[PDB]
Amino acid sequence: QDPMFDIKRKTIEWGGKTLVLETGRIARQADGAVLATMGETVVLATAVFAKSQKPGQDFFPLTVNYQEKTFAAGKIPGGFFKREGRPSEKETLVSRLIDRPIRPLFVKGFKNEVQVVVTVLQHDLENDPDILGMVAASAALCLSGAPFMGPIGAARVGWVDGAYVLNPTLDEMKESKMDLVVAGTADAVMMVESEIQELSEEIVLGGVNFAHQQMQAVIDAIIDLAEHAAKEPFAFEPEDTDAIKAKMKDLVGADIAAAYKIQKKQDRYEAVGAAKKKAIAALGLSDENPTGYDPLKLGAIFKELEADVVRRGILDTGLRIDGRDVKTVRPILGEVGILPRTHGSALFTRGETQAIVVATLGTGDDEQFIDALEGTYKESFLLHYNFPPYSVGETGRMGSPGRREIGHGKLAWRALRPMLPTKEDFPYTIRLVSEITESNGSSSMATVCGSSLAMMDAGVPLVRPVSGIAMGLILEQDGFAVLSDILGDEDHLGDMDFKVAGTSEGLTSLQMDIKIAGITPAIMEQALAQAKEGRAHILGEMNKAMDAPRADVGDFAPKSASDGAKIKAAIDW
Amino acid sequence: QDPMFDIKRKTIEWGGKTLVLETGRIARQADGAVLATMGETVVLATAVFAKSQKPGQDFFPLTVNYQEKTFAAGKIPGGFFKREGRPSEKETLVSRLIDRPIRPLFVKGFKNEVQVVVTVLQHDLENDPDILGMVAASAALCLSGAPFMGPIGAARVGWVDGAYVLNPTLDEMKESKMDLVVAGTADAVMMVESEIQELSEEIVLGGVNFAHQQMQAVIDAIIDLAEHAAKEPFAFEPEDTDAIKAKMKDLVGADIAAAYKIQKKQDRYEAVGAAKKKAIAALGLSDENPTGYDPLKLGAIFKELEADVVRRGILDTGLRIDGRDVKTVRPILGEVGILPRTHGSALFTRGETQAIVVATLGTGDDEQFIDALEGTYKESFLLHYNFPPYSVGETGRMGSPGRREIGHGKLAWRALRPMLPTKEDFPYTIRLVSEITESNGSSSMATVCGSSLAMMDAGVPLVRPVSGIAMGLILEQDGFAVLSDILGDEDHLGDMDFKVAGTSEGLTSLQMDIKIAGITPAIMEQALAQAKEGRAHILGEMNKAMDAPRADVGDFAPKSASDGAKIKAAIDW
Amino acid sequence: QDPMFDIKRKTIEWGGKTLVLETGRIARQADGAVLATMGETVVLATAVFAKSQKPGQDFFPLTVNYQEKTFAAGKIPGGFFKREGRPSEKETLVSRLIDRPIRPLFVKGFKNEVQVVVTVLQHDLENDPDILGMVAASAALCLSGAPFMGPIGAARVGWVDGAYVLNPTLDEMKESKMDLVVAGTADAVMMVESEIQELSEEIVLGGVNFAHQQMQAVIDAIIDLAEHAAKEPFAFEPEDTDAIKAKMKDLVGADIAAAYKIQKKQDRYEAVGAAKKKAIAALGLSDENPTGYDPLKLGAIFKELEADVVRRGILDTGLRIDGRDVKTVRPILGEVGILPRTHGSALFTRGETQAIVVATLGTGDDEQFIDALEGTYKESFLLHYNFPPYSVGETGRMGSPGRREIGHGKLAWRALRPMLPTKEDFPYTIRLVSEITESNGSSSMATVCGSSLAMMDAGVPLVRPVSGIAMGLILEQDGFAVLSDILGDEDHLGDMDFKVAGTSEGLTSLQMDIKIAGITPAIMEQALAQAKEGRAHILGEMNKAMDAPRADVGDFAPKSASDGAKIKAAIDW
Amino acid sequence: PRRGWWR
Amino acid sequence: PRRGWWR
Amino acid sequence: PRRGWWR
Repeated sequence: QDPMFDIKRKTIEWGGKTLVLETGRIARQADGAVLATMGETVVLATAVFAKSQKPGQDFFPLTVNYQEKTFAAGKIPGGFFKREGRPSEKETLVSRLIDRPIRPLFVKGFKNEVQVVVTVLQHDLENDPDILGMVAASAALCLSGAPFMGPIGAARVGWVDGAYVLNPTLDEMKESKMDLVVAGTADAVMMVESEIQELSEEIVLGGVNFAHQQMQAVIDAIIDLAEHAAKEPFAFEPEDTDAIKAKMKDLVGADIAAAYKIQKKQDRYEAVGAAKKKAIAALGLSDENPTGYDPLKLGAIFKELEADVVRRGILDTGLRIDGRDVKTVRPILGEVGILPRTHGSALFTRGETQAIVVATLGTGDDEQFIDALEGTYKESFLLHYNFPPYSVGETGRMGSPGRREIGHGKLAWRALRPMLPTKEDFPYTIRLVSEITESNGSSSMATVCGSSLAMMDAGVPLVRPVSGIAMGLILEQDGFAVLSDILGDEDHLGDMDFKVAGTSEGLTSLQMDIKIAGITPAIMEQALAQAKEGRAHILGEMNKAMDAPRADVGDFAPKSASDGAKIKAAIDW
Repeated sequence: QDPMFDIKRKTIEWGGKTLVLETGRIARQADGAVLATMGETVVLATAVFAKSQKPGQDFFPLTVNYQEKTFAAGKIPGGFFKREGRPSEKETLVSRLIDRPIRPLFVKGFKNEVQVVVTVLQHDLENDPDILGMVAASAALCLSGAPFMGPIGAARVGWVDGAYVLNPTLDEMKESKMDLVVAGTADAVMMVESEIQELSEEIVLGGVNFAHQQMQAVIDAIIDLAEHAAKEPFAFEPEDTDAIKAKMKDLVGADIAAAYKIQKKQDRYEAVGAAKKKAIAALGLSDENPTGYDPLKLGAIFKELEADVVRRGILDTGLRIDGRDVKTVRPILGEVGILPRTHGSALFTRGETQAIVVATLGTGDDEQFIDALEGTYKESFLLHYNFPPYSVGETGRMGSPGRREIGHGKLAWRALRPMLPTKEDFPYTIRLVSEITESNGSSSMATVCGSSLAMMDAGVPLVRPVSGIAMGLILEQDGFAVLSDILGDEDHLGDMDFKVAGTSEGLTSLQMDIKIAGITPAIMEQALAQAKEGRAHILGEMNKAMDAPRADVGDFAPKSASDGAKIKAAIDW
Repeated sequence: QDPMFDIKRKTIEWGGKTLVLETGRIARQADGAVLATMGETVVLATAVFAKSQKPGQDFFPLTVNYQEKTFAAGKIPGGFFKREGRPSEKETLVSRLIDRPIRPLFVKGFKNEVQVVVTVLQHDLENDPDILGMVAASAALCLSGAPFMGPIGAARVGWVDGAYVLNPTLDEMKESKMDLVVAGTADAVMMVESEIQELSEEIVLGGVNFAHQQMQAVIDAIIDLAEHAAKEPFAFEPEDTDAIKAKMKDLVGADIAAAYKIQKKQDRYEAVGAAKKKAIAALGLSDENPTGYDPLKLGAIFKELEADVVRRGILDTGLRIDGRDVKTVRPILGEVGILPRTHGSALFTRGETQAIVVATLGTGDDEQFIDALEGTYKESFLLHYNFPPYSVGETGRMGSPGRREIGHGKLAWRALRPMLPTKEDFPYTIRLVSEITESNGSSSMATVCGSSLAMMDAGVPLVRPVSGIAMGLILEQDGFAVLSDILGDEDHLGDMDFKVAGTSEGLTSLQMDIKIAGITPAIMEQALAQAKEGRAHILGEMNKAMDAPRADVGDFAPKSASDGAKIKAAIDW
Repeated sequence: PRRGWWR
Repeated sequence: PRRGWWR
Repeated sequence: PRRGWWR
């Protein structure tokens, strides 16, 4: 009389480390649950989905919670309450790392609540559980039966001694000049997040491709575990709306195409709405004339259509919504010393995206204690990124930064950090904060730009300025276009969003989010080549403003004291 | 021209302490308000209720807030903001202590917002205000005019020198071997919460019965105060739905009974839904055939019915929903060393309820500061209980533990604590955290079980293992059944839920929640006797796994250091 | 090819300080955005409004966020997270300072979301940014195009060396005996908030009038900036409901007037509801008889009507809702020593408003660290004000004090502080907390009253007792009435609410909120004269209870120790 | 006298 | 020139 | 055997 029907996939020596995936002992009431071990780090991941759709859904409600338990490392928490509480920085980033590549793999049209939680149970002080968490969540999701077209594999890739190293340990990362985390399906890399010591597009792309090859073993293992242990696939067919699309196309299609050829903002709109309200009338509206399709569901299908057209118009000619060529970058102006009393300050404007970035310098008191499982440590480069709603002409709730704001700060932090001077040459803590005052496509590269500028303006001896750009891709079966410095609404109109930042010597951070299969390494090679043109350009516009660090730090403030007179007093004392 | 028409019930020397109940001076705008004093501890309790029902209510919205003001003890708060903020542990437990026995006394069918707040104004450093808060809230509720079938009295009972002692003071509790808090009506004990040094069912039951006799004076005093000072009773008749119940009974009644005799999960359902959809059609559905009763209100009445039947089926034969006899405990398996690097770890499974429990050891830095009114003190046994929604196959919000999770941790804390070794024999702080990974009836006894195991697995020299069980009662006019190890949904199907935990020598914690009058001390005597059979059984299944503590603590970790080599280095140093 | 069309109004030497208002560089996507500088303090203010009304609005959703960035002063935050988080005390008060005078200037009937944020970017350690924030928000609002009948100017006024000083700097405020902040339109002072060393109504009123004259230059500058840079005015006409008002008036008008002449609570109601339900039937109800006006929109217009009538009834005769003359104060009773073990305690009742106030004494450990931009400092007078919902016979959420509760505590803090003894004569920290147990018009003057009493009861050598009163005004074209000690619902029935507090020698705090133009300095002179009668009266009723401080501090507690015996032990030691 | 729910 | 609500 | 969405 045996409880627990355990099924394991143990095999996988995975690059010289054992990866076990276990299921059927733990958390049997979840849709999928996997205890996953790699070396001696253990997480449990679980996946639960609602078996029906809340009325009037809209969008796909996925949520992901990665969470560390400090017992995983033999310690009690340091807080006054000695319990773990709100997510830390690492816990937020990680939840975002898992969410990013799962979200697009769920079948189009599926809109039931889905939650994934990943709990770190043991940490071996070598193998990071963040990669394991990713693999684990993937595993739990395939096993659950949810309409998830995975699995995803994931891997970290380092660059040590002139070679890729797979899943390097915490000690190995100390000697690595790249921190590349990738996630992908069998077909496609789906997500990249990195911090790099000025290494070339070819080498960074090499790393991506490497991760993609090396993650295949885990994908194979997950399918093996799925095949022995998965639940019944949840039935869910989406809607052959596919039909009346053809309909409304041939109709308002030629209309919409020349509608977009109109320039003059207003009017252009005008034409579009006409086209809608039209095919709306005698189409999908139903009543008065059946039938019909529920109108305003015919709207959804229309948007799809103008999108396909906008996408085609782009591929024939290289012309965009705002009139740029796929290579054109928006006008730029950067300006420093805008808040003269602040240690260093910059205003950076690219088109309609703008960031005020100010830099403050402090000492040992000002470093942030972060107590990680893996060890407790002090942090002296801080970057806080603030995205107020007035930046998009909207109202919303203030205080308490979200997943999105933590993650952007992070993506700028990774862009700038490889280039700070060393503690020995410049013993300060650096807090940058950045207020996005207008946003229309890449506020987070704006903050990278602003941040170079603010730091040089503060006299931080950065070894090289850094600039970043945000890029998109329209991919079709007959051609593709890479877009330079995308507008915010082009964002939801491409198959791939990435941002590249770096110095005049090579990259510093590459972030990618891919929505579909078919981006060849040939196509990424280009994409990164056009981005290189852009960031060089942008860096050039930035040098008009500062070029090199100031030699000294601001009047206010410190060293320590704000006076050289008080320092000499102390020294003599 | 006299403001304030004060009315007092002062009389009550209550076991050698004066209890005053005052009303009509303070908080005149509340429905009921009582300034209550016992010795020199003072709380104000108030009760407010909405005079109509929010549209589409559902359930009965009661909320209770007990709160301590630190001025009650002549101190300013220690926080950085020097104001009291979010509830403490003691404030949450207490709100839960008051809520538990009020909630069922409100007339069936009443669903207006009701709020009770209890604020500690002065603390005499002897009489606990938590018992006073209970009495006070009861008083304020009877005075308010809400459809509340109270009052409740409440009392703490200690066991010192081989005798019950009523409402022992803080110094008296130091020498007591039981901490029993009871609350009851004149007819019935309604709630018990306790921590006990391994004392027998007869003695613990003695204490309950004692509290019940001794709380009568307060109930009498509250009625005396009510009779002079209460407001007009709020009119509220419930629905003689009583009628069409008889109807649908005779109809789908025989149907539902043999429906439950079907086993095979599915089908069994099947039959039930048939029965519903049936009597639904020609009954309460109204339209097509009046009339009628609003259908889906006829659903409510049905559920009531299947419940009565499930309840009858149980009393005739001893057969349950899942096929067990009222005495049967679910299969069990406990396992230790599941996270080898963690100080001690256990997996405990009883049926579909499962807990991963891991134990960490730390030193003086790791004790929790709790600053209570009564005095500030350090706490070295910590137990944190986590009930994620995946455990019931659901999605919900994570972080921030609720009333329920604080209270369970508490109920396990009270079960385990009487059995820790002494500071002199084992100078460590012990944090247990427990993750409920599957839940279907008693996850909190699971954590007691898991916690014995994890602690022995960590080498904590517990003087004896402890196990717990959760029990229910079906009570009718012709017989009763006590249920052993109840399923989660049987939970809402009994008249009494209790959990008992202890050692092979006697109890350690008894918790009870009673929903109706008529549980005789004869009936509790049995109930506790069947539980004794269960916990002994469960303890037996647990010894298969560990039996006794390990002799030494885990490799990692401490003493202090994780190495004996570093300890000897320090010692020699 | 110039981005950014900047427009500046730089001119304004404003009382010997340069004020620049800049627009068109920053935050171009907001409706109005202004970078405003005064000396070297800089804030950015922005204003955004929704271009349509949420369905079923109700009320006017304005929100205001003032926020300080610590980089404005060259520092990193002190918190464990080193990011700014929840608003501080200063940030809440300031948001409330800006909100108070904007809220009424928005066109009656406009109910789209409007948000204003004000972010402090640089702080020169001299010019407060709170006044600048006000001016800035005003500026951003006029520029935005929202139906805002501003601008408002604002100013601080000090009293140094026997003269008004405009916008005194942080060092100047040290030597000032008044801290008066005013805000007004060109026509009207709209808001006053102050803390004063016992100075006369004539001098305080002088200061208001001064601020009003001196703020005109900023209003002129804002109009100048608006005229060059504003956006298209948002079209919004309100509803000539103006018409059927005349209708329903002549109808139920005489009815409503004699309805109010009925006394006996109940009945009085009764009559009113009759009158409503009446003119409702054959009026606005529409159906059965068109037409009509949407009924229950005819309700809104009715309320307006009974209000006009209540307002007229008051001006003819001096009779109110509850039967008082415009000069009458509600019966009062104050009582000390209510919590004998607490350091000092008072109960204060005026009519249906009641406050329990208890005072605790502590030492250096108990002062609150506040790290302001302008400098970090310790605070030893604390006053926490708690407005539980049971006080108005309601249920609501507890914990976490709101804008309203922070602001009241503040307004009592400012009333009491001018009168504390000096650190040299009495080295204690004083925390007062105040629990409003009944509220019906001025709970915050109640707490001022209670607080005198509690402090004298604790033996704090206050140099003079203080009392406060809350006042309203009904203003018409033919006459005005000032109301003494207003009832809570009269609150929404006047054109001006103010509270005055002080000693027998002069004022200590004056707070005003004006809803419309036409309050002449002649009319304020009276209003303050009637208030003087009231507070003197109230102080007289308070002396019946305590009169002078006790000579010694409570048994418990401190000095330090609670025993003189332990103090002498230490001293001898 | 006094008539309500506690009985 | 310039036409709105502040007048 | 085993039939679902990962294919």
